[PDB]
Amino acid sequence: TRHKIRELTSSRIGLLTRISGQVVRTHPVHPELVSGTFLCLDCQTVIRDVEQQFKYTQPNICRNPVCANRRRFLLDTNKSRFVDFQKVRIQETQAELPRGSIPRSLEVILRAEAVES
Amino acid sequence: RNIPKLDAQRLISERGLPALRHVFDKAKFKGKGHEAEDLKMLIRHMEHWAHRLFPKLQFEDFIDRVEYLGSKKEVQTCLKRIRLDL
Amino acid sequence: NCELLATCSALGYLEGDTYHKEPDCLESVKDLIRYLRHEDETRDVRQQLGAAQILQSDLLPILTQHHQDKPLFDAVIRLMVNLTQPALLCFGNLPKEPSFRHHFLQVLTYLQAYKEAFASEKAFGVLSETLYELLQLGWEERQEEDNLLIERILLLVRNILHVPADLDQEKKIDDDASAHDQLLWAIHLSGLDDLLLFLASSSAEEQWSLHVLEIVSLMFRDQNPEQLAGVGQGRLAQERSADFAELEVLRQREMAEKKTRALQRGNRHSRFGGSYIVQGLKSIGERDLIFHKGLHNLRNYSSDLGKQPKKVPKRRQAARELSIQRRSALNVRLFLRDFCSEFLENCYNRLMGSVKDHLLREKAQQHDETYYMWALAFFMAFNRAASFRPGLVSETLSVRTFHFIEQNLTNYYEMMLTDRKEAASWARRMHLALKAYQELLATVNEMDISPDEAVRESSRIIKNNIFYVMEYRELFLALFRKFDERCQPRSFLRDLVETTHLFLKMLERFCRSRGNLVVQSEKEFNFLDYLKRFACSTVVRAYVLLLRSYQQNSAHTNHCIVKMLHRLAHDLKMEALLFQLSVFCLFNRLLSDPAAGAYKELVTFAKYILGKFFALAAVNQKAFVELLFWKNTAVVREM
Amino acid sequence: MKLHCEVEVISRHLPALGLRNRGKGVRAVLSLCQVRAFLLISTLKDKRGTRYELRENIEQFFTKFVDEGKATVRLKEPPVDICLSKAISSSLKGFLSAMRLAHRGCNVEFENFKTKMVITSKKDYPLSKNFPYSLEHLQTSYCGLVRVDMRMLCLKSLRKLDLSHNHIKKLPATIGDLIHLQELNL
DNA sequence: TTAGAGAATTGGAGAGTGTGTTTTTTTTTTTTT
DNA sequence: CACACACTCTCCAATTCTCTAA
Ligand SMILES: [Zn+2]
Repeated sequence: TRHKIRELTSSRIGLLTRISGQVVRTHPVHPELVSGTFLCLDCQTVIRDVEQQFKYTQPNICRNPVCANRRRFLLDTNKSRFVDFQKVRIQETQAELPRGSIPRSLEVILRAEAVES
Repeated sequence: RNIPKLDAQRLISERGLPALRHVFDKAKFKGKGHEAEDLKMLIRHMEHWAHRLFPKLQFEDFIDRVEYLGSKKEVQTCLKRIRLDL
Repeated sequence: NCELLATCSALGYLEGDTYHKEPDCLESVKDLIRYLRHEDETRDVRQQLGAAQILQSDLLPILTQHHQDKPLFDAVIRLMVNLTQPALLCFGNLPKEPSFRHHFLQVLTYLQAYKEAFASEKAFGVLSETLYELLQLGWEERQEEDNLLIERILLLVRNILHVPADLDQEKKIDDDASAHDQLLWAIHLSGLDDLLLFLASSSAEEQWSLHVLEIVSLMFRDQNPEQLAGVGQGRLAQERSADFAELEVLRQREMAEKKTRALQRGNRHSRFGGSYIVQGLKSIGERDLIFHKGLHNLRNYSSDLGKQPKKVPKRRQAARELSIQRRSALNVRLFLRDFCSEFLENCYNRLMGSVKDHLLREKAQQHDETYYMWALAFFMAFNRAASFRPGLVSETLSVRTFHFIEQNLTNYYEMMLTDRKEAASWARRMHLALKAYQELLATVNEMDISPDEAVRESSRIIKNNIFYVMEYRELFLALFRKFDERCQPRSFLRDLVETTHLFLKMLERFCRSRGNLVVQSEKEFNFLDYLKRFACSTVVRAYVLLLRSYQQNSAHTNHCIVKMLHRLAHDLKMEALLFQLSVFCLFNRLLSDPAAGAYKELVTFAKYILGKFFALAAVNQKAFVELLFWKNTAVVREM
Repeated sequence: MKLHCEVEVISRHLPALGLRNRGKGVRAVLSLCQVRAFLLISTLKDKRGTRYELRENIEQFFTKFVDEGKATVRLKEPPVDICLSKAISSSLKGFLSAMRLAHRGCNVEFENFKTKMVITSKKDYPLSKNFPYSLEHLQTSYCGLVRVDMRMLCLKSLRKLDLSHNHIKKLPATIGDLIHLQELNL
């Protein structure tokens, strides 16, 4: 199944979907942090695989069960894992554009093997 | 300030059991074969009484606290008094 | 650090797949052992050598490619035993402060790395070959040179099997080869499993019985006996279809819950306003309740719609089960089934006799009877599973084992109540004892079912002995009257309830079949006055505590709970004991369950007791006050 | 051996990494325990305090303000830095000597009462002789004191003395023996 | 066997400290005028 | 400047542990 840009409503959040669109602008490829490795500064314990939200996130607790630290952490950039990241604007293709409408644009995120394709 | 407690002497025998004696004077149970809705009505009335007594807690937390309070002098003396006359 | 680096460099280097040892390996290894012996209490040399990964980079290649060089091989084995020493032995305990706990976690991390490295079949092949050519000699031909080498080899295997799974990589999904599964596969392919069977069955080498028992315990650490015994050729199709069906069941449950939530909230956005006065409901003041959370919520109104739950304080936080169960790799499960079968048929009686001799002679470590009781539970359960043959476990069926388990269980119970600083550990030891006791009580039932009149005779003998002696009857009440959710897990509560159900089943059937009146200087007995001891508030409180998880309980567990409560209510007329407000909240959940049809027994019992309560309530309105507290003999005053 | 003082532990990565510390200490006790020597630091947050190794690994000391004005030791180590923002000089000097000896290595309850108390009326609670000796702040109100008593006069460290709404007719000359009194209300 | 009086530990109220903010014109240059 | 947020620390008292009597 294929969906229109007009059909990307909130009901489709989190569902696998296929759309057609015309690329309008592609931004530079960046490295995006996918999982941070952190050092606890007041007990020297290393917390691995801290998964990232849509905000840059530190450990919620220290991995050491008796350590009371919850904000003093240092990212180790060399031991963390990054992914290639690129955002592109698209709009509705000429065929799918409803009559009289302004073209509806969408933001698409490309990752890893798919960037700059 | 007077931070309140669900304890044996502030409210459990003042706004608690004396009012709980009266809560079900006007209840509307219908007996055998309708135990589900009878229990729903009972739970709603008990929950409402508990809320008006100590509004800080949820109903099951209130229950787990009052079951512990069942061991205290004032509570069991009031329980026996309510069993006997008034 | 740098001096250790120098010696570690002096060990040699790997090239492609061949290790080129330096001629000064012997003195460098002795220096490494000296540093480890002169460690700080923080175990700095342990941490540094683990960080350098010399166990993975030097010692395993040396062990696997220069095993003919006997002095170097012996030195490497001793060094590897020292390095693989478990962290609980390294530090004595789990540290209570951050710095030592960080060091503990470091040593544990490097131990997990060693366990990852040790899955190579070549290492265990060398270990099996050297142990085999050693044990080829007669016992009288051995000296300290070879006996100490057997000790160090078996301790190396024990150390590598003992290591806890990494919290990071314990997220493996079922039917996948964990590090422990790969290690067991390495043992299988190396053939050290057959050497362990030989050591267990040997009368001459009985001196290693405790060691071999610990190896077998750590091997079968993760498994369940009935689940393991069910393994066979046709399991792939069964498990595939089961996985698909369970996936669909989970999906349907989630869809149902989503629809119920979608109905509970309205079809208007949350900032769509509107307020109501519920005229009958007085607020916390005298004014009528003003409701703001939408008309949809007033169908199932409750005052706790917007309340934050409470922080359970640290002391009152319930105990949680220490591990999830995962279905290990099918190859490893088949191998463990075959190991367990051959061990049960060829080894088990002699090994258990030897371990009992060691415990009697008191040449065992402090808690080795826990391994003994584990072996009782696991292998008797496996025996009853599949082809039950009591001859394979006849060393365990004596009344002396009942007495030993009862003594250990009472000892652990006392030590749990007194030694409060490791009460959870004493509870776990008591849980092992309880499971062993449960398996004995199940085995006598299987002996009754079995056709042999001889085993039926001995089953009658042991049943007469156990039901005559008082402690076997009183221990269940002793456990119920001081069980604590704060300390003991719900798995323990499940096992206690099921064991109590089985025990009362056997005792009731025994007394129903024949009188056998004298019990305990003897006195009369009857099962009804025994059951009246279970009319206490604490035991039924524990039973409803287990009943709260009826959604997650097994069907057999739910049957045990409801059958006991039905026995207390219908047959002993103690419904007023179970007339309680918390129990009524649980019944409210049971009646409101969308899957209530799946719990037909529980809802029928709930409706029976609810009907009795509302009859009493119509007769007398003070029953509503009586619901609020647990009781003693108000159970009769209400009546 | 033990030392009572405010403590602030600063991990030395923070400044070069661009992160700023709290800027003040926390009331604590330091213990020089020892088979091998440890430093235990315990605060309100942790009765079971944090250990620190010092057998061979003190970096250096700072001593410019050991007279206990704007003071510290600023004891640096691999990697932490320990600051002691307020103590008493003699005991701190003895503690530093013991620390130096432990680092050379070859040889060898924070209870408190608040500033403040209040009596809203004598019949609810009389002052009695149960006051803290070094109390800093007290209110007495609606009490029938015709004249101020030795009970409040003998307090060694009062900043605030309030007798408002009491019934004092005369006040003494010995109320002026309060060295640090900054607030007097009648 | 229950529970109540004295001592110790934990929850959280609140006192104290630090941070962040409120279309227009003249000139160039390329292409198009 | 100055008026709201955001964060930490301390003290106070309420709950639970331990030992005793009803
Ligand atoms: Zn930490």
